[PDB]
Amino acid sequence: MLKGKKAVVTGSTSGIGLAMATELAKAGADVVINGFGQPEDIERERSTLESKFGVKAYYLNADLSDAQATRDFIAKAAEALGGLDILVNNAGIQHTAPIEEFPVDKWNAIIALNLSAVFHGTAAALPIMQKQGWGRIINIASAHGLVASVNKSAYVAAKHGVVGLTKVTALENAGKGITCNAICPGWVRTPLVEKQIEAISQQKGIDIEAAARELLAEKQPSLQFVTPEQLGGAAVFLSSAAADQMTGTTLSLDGGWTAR
Amino acid sequence: MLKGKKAVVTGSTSGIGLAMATELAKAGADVVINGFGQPEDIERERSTLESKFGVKAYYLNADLSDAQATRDFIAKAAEALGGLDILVNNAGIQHTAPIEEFPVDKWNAIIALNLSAVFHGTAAALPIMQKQGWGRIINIASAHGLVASVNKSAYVAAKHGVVGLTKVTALENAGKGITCNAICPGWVRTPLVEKQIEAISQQKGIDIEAAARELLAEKQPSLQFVTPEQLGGAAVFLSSAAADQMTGTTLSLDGGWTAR
Amino acid sequence: MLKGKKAVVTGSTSGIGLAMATELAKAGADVVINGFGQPEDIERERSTLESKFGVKAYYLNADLSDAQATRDFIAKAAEALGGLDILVNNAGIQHTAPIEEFPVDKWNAIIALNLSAVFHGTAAALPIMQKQGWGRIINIASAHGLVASVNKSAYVAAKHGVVGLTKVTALENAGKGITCNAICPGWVRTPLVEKQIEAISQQKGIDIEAAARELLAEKQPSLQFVTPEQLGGAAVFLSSAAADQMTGTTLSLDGGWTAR
Amino acid sequence: MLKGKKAVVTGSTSGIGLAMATELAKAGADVVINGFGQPEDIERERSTLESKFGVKAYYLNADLSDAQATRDFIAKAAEALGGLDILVNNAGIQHTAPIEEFPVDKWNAIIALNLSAVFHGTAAALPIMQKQGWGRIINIASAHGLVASVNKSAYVAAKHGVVGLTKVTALENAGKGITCNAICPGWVRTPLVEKQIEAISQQKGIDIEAAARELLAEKQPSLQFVTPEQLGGAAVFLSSAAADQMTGTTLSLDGGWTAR
Ligand SMILES: NC(=O)c1ccc[n+]([C@@H]2O[C@H](COP(=O)([O-])OP(=O)(O)OC[C@H]3O[C@@H](n4cnc5c(N)ncnc54)[C@H](O)[C@@H]3O)[C@@H](O)[C@H]2O)c1
Ligand SMILES: NC(=O)c1ccc[n+]([C@@H]2O[C@H](COP(=O)([O-])OP(=O)(O)OC[C@H]3O[C@@H](n4cnc5c(N)ncnc54)[C@H](O)[C@@H]3O)[C@@H](O)[C@H]2O)c1
Ligand SMILES: NC(=O)c1ccc[n+]([C@@H]2O[C@H](COP(=O)([O-])OP(=O)(O)OC[C@H]3O[C@@H](n4cnc5c(N)ncnc54)[C@H](O)[C@@H]3O)[C@@H](O)[C@H]2O)c1
Ligand SMILES: NC(=O)c1ccc[n+]([C@@H]2O[C@H](COP(=O)([O-])OP(=O)(O)OC[C@H]3O[C@@H](n4cnc5c(N)ncnc54)[C@H](O)[C@@H]3O)[C@@H](O)[C@H]2O)c1
Ligand SMILES: [Cl-]
Ligand SMILES: [Cl-]
Ligand SMILES: [Cl-]
Ligand SMILES: [Cl-]
Ligand code: NA
Ligand code: NA
Repeated sequence: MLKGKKAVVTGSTSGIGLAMATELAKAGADVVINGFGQPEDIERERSTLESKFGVKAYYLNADLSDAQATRDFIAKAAEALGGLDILVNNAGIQHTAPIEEFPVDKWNAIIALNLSAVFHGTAAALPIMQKQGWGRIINIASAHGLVASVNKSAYVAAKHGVVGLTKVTALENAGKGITCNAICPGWVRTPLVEKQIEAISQQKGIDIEAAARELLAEKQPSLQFVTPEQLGGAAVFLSSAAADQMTGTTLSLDGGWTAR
Repeated sequence: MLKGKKAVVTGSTSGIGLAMATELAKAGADVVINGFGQPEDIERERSTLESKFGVKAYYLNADLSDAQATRDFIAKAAEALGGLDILVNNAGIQHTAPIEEFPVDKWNAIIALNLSAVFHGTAAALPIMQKQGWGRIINIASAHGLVASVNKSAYVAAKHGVVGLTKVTALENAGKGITCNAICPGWVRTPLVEKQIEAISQQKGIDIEAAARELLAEKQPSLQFVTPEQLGGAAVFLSSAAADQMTGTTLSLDGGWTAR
Repeated sequence: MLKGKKAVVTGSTSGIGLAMATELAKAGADVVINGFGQPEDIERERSTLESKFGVKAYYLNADLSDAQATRDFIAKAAEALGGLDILVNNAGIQHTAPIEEFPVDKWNAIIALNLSAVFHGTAAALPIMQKQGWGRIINIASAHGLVASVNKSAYVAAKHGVVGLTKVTALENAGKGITCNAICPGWVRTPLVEKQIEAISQQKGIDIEAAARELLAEKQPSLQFVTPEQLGGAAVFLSSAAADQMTGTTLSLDGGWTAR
Repeated sequence: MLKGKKAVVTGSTSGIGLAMATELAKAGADVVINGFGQPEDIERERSTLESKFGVKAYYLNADLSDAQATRDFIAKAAEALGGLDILVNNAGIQHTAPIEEFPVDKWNAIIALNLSAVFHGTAAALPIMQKQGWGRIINIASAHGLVASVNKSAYVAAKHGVVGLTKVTALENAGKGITCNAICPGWVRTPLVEKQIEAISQQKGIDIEAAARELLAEKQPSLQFVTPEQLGGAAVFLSSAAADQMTGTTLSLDGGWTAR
């Protein structure tokens, strides 16, 4: 249980980040959520965290592709919470194309959000954690932080970068009561992946669920998606005392992806 | 919670394995323990699991350096428990010397226990798990399954072997409800490590606690030992639903060892 | 021998890149060099390649922190050479500081040059190599593309990114006659490292050569620098037929850094 | 060129080891070959090395699954050569079956040859190299020393073990003029792989060359076999001065296998 803890989850209006926020709230943490979406949906999400789980929840809109906005977001989050114990750097985007066709603006956007925002968020959070002598920074990388696939140059580069940055963060704060680790999921059926399933279905001329099976079979030996709830559970484990000496490392929940 | 589950922990009369057995019993699992020691100590350990935690506990003496004894041990364990849900392949030994001086009998003994017993135990357990469509095989490797140190040829080879074997086990049983992962601890202050601290203290002419600090500083950026209780917690996480799609991978609790 | 081949080496006015250009010229390749420095030194370098080794050499000044300048540089290089067979993405910078103090402009500059320029250069080169059905892209990463050190967040992130990007490039061009690999040096005594030796010497109050020994001892088990000439040799190997099926991987010349 | 050098290649009567011996002889090294086969074929191989390449060649029959025979083989090899500069630990076998069906005798045989012989050969060679202050130990691991496939428990365990042992050897002899590295091939069309192609062809009901294409497509993005000649070239590179500070690491020639 994380009763009293103060958590921030970037990109928590959808997908994995939404489940992270839910699992941290369930465990007793106050939570700042963040990301894009319909205002009515986001306010329902925020108010739900409070009314279900009896914690405080805040939504702070910040486009984390901007460095100063990211650093300002962390300051505003810490002010809202009255502290900052757990930072989950989760927000991310995807774009698929071969390198020689890969849009320069998409490279920049993916590096900005998927890598640089992790740096800027970490930089802003660390002094708060260092002063209190406890912290968790939990970076959501990918199996694509450890291995590659075709047509994902920017994303694989960014996620490999996050895995490196995780190690540095850990080493710089070794022994201080602050850990930093990277959760490296395989496929999780969010909108980020549904777009890729749709693309396969159009390429192959097959129904969406046949396409989902093809997407899994290529990469993920279990032939089952990882769930957002499972990843929330992993984050709660990383936040626990059992993980006090788990730092600078990757926690792969990927159905066997990286085993082969 | 693991209520109803049936667990086997090899080398659980000391050190990490003893804490594993305790944490699994606390979670509600019946437990088979195993290993060498004083009969009075082992029976106190066994009876303690039952009287504290209200589970069934059995001690089965088997020297797991022998293949047939290991396979027979798993059969006897499953018979005692009435099943076998969770196998923790933990028993291990250490011997330090440079390669050209490394005793051939010590190479054989370390390979037999630290690697081959993991194969034989896994082979015996798998058909039981496959029939029921659920299982956890949790191999205790090391940071030395991922990187090396001097004067540990056999041990590093064995532990790298365990990490490879873990991946194969996972892949062969992908999707079946059975996962296999390797917990890779850094330094944990058990008798296996106390011998090495003592050796440093004699080499350097320093007290034992100064030697322990030197042993940590060389390898483990946090400058803190990993605890058996933390590793028990990791095993309980691996045994949980959150880890259903965690398979074929390493879970490093090593204070930053492998980050640098 | 690489007789007839057409090579481009970024950041080849100093250090490792200068030796790369020399070794490729020695092997018979025409070479485009690139980077900052004194005009008289750079023209001596260029004319030396021609007069010693009997190849054609061109200097193209381009600040590769700019995407369009990098893509334009590759076009101009290919025009000068009459082709483009081998691209060595080598230019890089360093800055050391803890994350919470790490200048945002230095993060941006290191990501721009050490990572993004590798993407932009690769993107520009690939269509030329794809049309001819042969190519080598040789990325100069680091041991810090595989592991981390303190106070090098941007650099470690970038170099991990390069290692990921290398894998994608390889996979996208698998079987086409084009390979992409990352050379991952340990310490090499260039100006990039001499600054860090100087910083250690000031911190510890020791002479420069004692500081160099300390810098090695921390990271590099051989206690010897890797040389630019050795790395040139590695590049010539990667460019050879023996390495036709070496692709998507790292070639560590690091004196044992990543073994422990 | 390796003129004057004295090399030993285990399992060099077939496949990769035969090409290793050839490439080392071409470079000017005297060579000891080893392995099973028809006496007339082996003597033709031995005499061919001498008559083509003008070096001395010796065949020493030793079953390297036996520790003492392996240590005695190295002594006899060094006596024949008048030294020992380069040891290539190459001999290996394969057997495919799921873990719960995997013959205990095959596990033992694969561990004995593919792992333990590397230890025993290294142990015997090292004192010779240490006395002269120069050496190369080149271990032939596999992509299966880094990742896994189904039905190869023993082999993957052994090859992961070799990769670990390589690191220890390197670290123990860091700075001494002795390096140790592991060449990690992907598929190479030797008899060891032809058996597996034949098995696929029977399973799928397809001709042998269609089966070979299937075997490649599953694992090896280039869709081309690695050749024994390429691997010989890699060994000659590792034996060169350019590789003086390459130690404790893996050299993957695997057509992209480990990139994804
Ligand atoms: N889905 C998968 O299979 C998978 C696998 C591995 C890793 N990941 C990673 O998990 C993380 C979450 O991905 P997801 O699958 O839940 O995707 P998603 O698209 O469902 O959610 C992305 C979240 O990020 C937010 N967001 C996007 N751009 C933003 C910006 N500029 N600033 C602030 N917030 C922003 C979105 O509004 C949303 O809340 C990403 O880092 C992704 O790379 C996903
Ligand atoms: N202590 C550390 O720092 C550390 C770090 C990483 C991994 N490990 C691993 O953790 C595992 C447990 O080690 P530990 O530190 O608790 O050591 P330990 O010596 O305290 O415990 C070893 C256990 O194995 C048992 N055992 C020994 N030989 C046996 C045999 N032939 N058959 C059956 N049981 C046998 C012992 O009786 C004991 O119960 C080992 O695999 C070790 O390699 C330990
Ligand atoms: N020196 C080491 O120990 C070491 C170790 C591992 C990797 N590396 C890598 O090797 C590569 C070369 O480093 P080095 O040690 O030779 O450093 P160096 O400073 O000697 O050389 C850097 C080169 O890059 C050029 N350069 C710098 N900024 C540039 C820009 N914006 N555009 C174009 N060119 C630019 C410089 O003019 C110079 O030619 C770098 O990528 C570095 O990260 C170095
Ligand atoms: N072929 C591949 O695709 C591939 C890929 C990666 C690694 N490897 C490795 O390359 C090495 C050589 O394999 P190969 O494909 O050339 O196989 P191969 O069967 O063609 O050659 C094996 C060699 O080892 C010898 N040998 C076998 N048992 C022996 C024993 N007990 N003592 C002494 N010598 C013995 C054989 O006589 C033969 O000379 C092996 O270690 C193998 O694991 C092969
Ligand atoms: Cl792919
Ligand atoms: Cl060491
Ligand atoms: Cl460090
Ligand atoms: Cl497989
Ligand atoms: Na892989
Ligand atoms: Na390391």
